[PDB]
This record gives sequence, C-alpha cells and structure tokens, in this order.
Amino acid sequence: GAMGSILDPEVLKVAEYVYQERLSKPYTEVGPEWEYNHKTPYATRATGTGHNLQRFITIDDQRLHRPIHGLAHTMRTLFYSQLMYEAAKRQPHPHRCADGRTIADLSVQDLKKLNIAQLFFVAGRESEASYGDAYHRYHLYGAKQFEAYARKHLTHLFSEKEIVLYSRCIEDRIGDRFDETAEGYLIHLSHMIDLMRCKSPVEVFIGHSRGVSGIVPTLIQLFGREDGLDIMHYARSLFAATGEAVPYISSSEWPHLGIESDRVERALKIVGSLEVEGQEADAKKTAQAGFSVDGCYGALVKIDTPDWYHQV
Amino acid sequence: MQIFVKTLTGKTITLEVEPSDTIENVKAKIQDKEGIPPDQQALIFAGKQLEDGRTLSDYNIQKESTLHLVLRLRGG
Ligand SMILES: *CCS(=O)(=O)OC[C@H]1O[C@H](OCc2cn(*)nn2)[C@H](O)[C@@H]1O
Repeated sequence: GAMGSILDPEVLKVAEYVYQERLSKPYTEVGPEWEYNHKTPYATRATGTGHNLQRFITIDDQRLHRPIHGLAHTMRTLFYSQLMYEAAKRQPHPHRCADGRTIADLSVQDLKKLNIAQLFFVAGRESEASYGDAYHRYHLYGAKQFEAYARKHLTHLFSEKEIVLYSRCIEDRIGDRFDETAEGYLIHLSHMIDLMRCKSPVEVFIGHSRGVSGIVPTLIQLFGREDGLDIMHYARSLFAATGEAVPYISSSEWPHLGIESDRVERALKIVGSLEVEGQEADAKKTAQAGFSVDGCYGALVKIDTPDWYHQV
Repeated sequence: MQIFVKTLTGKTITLEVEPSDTIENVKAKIQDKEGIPPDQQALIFAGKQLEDGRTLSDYNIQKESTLHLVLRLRGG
C-alpha cells in the first residue's frame, strides 16, 4: 500500500484556516470556574465533567493545545473516510442510511466536500467537556464556524443546500441518528474509529452496553471481518505515525474484564483472536503532527494502506 | 490474590490484596509502587470508570481480573 496525497490544494487551504483559527487556539472554557461535581451541580459555570482534562501538553517547551481534539485527530479522520469510501465500493449490500443512501452513492466531489466538513467537526470545542450540553454546544459552534467560512469562501464549491446538509452533519442535532445521512454516517464512522486510541478493550471490541455493538464489531458488520480489521490496523498505524500511544490488543484477556461470557463469546465470534502489542506515545512525532498541516499531512500520506484501497 | 492493572498500551503492574479493599485503597496501592497520585488515576472495569468508595467485591473483581488505568493529565 502507501496512501499518498489525497487532499487537493483547496482542502489543505481549508485545513490551514481551521488550524490557524480554531485548532491551534487554547481551550477557553477552562479553570476553576469550569470545575464540576455531581453533588454541587451549579457551583460553577460547568454542568458536567471534563472542562480541565488534557487542556495542553508540553513538548520541547511548546504547549500543544487541545491534544486529544487537535490537528492530528482531525486530519486522521480525513484519511479514514477516504479508506472507507473505497471499502464501501467493495460491499455488495452497503448499509442504507435513513435518507435511503449509502456511502457508495457519494461521488469523489461529495467526498471532497465531506472532507472539508470533517475539518470543522471538533473545531467548535472549547474544552474536553464530555457531557451532552457541552458536546451539543461545541458541535453547534463548529457548525457555525463551517458555515461562516463556507458562505464567504466556498460558494463556488458548495451549494446552499450542501452548506445546510454539511452544517447539520457537524451540528449533530438532538434527534438525528448516527446514520441520518450517508454523509453524516461517514463523518461519524471516521470519528468513531479514532476513539480506539483512548478507549478500553471493552468499548472497542465488546460494546459499552448490551445495545451497542462496539467499534471494531461495527467496522466488521459494515465492511466484513477482513476489510474491517484492515481498517482497524490502518487506524492504529495512523496513531503511531502521529506519535499517539497505540493500545495493545489481547482477545484472550477479554473474559477477564468483568463482562458476561455471553458478550465476550459474541465479540470472539465476530472479531476472532487478536494479539497485538501496544506502543508508547512519541513526543517528537506528536509535535510534528500537531503544530502544522504540512507536518501532519506528510506523516499521514506515507503510511501503507491495505492493497484493496488501491485496486480497481 | 493477584489481579493485573494495565495502561491502554499494556504496561502491567501485578498487585496483591483482597476483595475487602476499596478502589481508593487499590489506587493508594498503585501510588506506593509507581508513585502516581490517586486523583490522576482513573481505574476502569467493564468499560466503566470506577468510583473510589466502592469495594472490589461490588464490581466483582476477582482472581486475575484486568483493571485498566489511564492517567488524567490535567492540562499540564
Ligand atoms: C477516547 C475517549 S475521548 O477522547 O473521547 O474522551 C471522552 C471521555 O474522556 C473521559 O474519560 C477518560 C478517562 C478515563 N479515566 N480517566 N479519564 C470521559 O469519560 C469522557 O467522556
């Protein structure tokens, strides 16, 4: 494999704007006035946890702000959607979204516009706050930032209809389903994949609830086990390329994580056995990927894809 | 008895003690080995973060269970 440069100059320019304007900036909903405890819900401005988590990390004396939802995270999702676009073309019966459409019904032009929307997806964030109000406020912020940029500078590219749809994709409005639109689905799948870098084996392989399938099981239902595992591996190699910690995987350990043998066996039958070693975060590559679009882009383009990415 | 505590990357520390201990207890134990303050420690089990007060018996932690440990780096 070896993906090479997939983003045209227009997309990179937009990445450059989003980095300058949003992703390079300090989180602002931080400090004592944004602490939270369930037992004193209205003691501060926060109505939930997470405002002061992981605001920045120090590398070679330089603060990298918003390391969990910064440039690298965002750029990674563009690479995921590219891979899954091809993956979808290999499926005889792709997943039908609530709009009646599938990933394979997107054109290359659609993919470009989708990628541009992905750049703003977490751009509205003002902290690592996790709870619903914060999540919804921050996605609305990212949606509005997208719209303000698109209406000034991209009207030769997006129709008004398309500005509305992509805005809604970013907004993630309450009542809208994960698979509301094919565009939305692909955006969310891409975000989902990236969570593997910071979740436990339970969320990734087993499901955080009897209802929810789990990240890798989800990739497998959509894409088959072979392509789904390849996608999984690809994402782990993007973690390592951008200097992020790669979690280990051990399917033999799954029965020892306090989950009902029921669900452990289920995941085993879907995923099969996996033993792969994790890897410590690398500060130098973290800096390379976090402080400029070229740094991040040049690290991602290099990484090998599955061979089917490249096939006709 | 023996349980394992692991970072997401697989760095594993093996612990001795008992169902009787609380999670705050086990976090203090991790402190004494590796020197990590409990306030920075999130222990996971069944993909859900554990609260300091409850015992290992409550989350049914037994022989050779794996708990996961992430370090809350507050923004520093
Ligand atoms: C990969 C998870 S994330 O980056 O989306 O973070 C969201 C999540 O982070 C917090 O948990 C992390 C953790 C576990 N133990 N100590 N910190 C919250 O659960 C939040 O929803």
